[PDB]
Amino acid sequence: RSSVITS
Amino acid sequence: PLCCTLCHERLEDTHFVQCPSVPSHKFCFPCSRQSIKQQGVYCPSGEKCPLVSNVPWAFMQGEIATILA
Ligand SMILES: [Zn+2]
Ligand SMILES: [Zn+2]
Ligand SMILES: [Zn+2]
Repeated sequence: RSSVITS
Repeated sequence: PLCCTLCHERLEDTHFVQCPSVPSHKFCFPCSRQSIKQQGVYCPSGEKCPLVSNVPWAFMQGEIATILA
């Protein structure tokens, strides 16, 4: 799953 | 919309937490930190949103540590 932390 | 759905601070130049299911569930790091410390941790919206299935998503321990720093 991809991190929920984004930029 | 690129701002926190709790405190409504813009998120255009920084990092944030993005709910994997609900796109409008964006949260700044301070708001995510407040939900983690209070929960123990599902979606800071409180709607216990699920994964991309039906099981609700939760922060991984490494994500929690990143937010607390
Ligand atoms: Zn916020
Ligand atoms: Zn807003
Ligand atoms: Zn959510």
